[PDB]
Amino acid sequence: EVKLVESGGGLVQPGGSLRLSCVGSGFTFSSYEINWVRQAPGKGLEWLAVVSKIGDRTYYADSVRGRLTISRDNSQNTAYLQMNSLRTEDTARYYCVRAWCASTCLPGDIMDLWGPGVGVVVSSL
Amino acid sequence: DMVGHHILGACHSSWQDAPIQGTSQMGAHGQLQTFPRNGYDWDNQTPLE
Repeated sequence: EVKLVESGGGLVQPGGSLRLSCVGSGFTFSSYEINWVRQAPGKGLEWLAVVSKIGDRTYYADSVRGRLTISRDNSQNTAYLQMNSLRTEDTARYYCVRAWCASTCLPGDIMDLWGPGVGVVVSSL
Repeated sequence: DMVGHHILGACHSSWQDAPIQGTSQMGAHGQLQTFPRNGYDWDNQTPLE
């Protein structure tokens, strides 16, 4: 029943911008935090970004600080990720994950339900 | 008059094992003693951030 399906990703040239939109259904999206996590095809997971419950208090990762800007709209139950600049390293499957507080509160400790994943394939060709 | 004198011996409970986190064990007088997980209430199935 509960889902975090997302879309808005595709093949883009390097040094470009992308708009990833993640929608949620049937789990009161305004009350739970949502994070964005990167998984490289062979280099394991990597946590990218956090937006809090209200929409403010955004804290990113060290490797993508400033490069990625996250946003949240609780009216239509959406979380947006802006990839303002993209190198060739950023080709990966991006997941929007629901994560509430167990020990570490705002970065999230229990990533309960993961989105199906959207594949960003940056390429100069 | 008469008085009964007794010396009760030493009393000490047996050594037990500290429970693993998340384990809820049946206890005394019909009470389910819970050592719940992080982020949950005293009831192990109720979230508590």
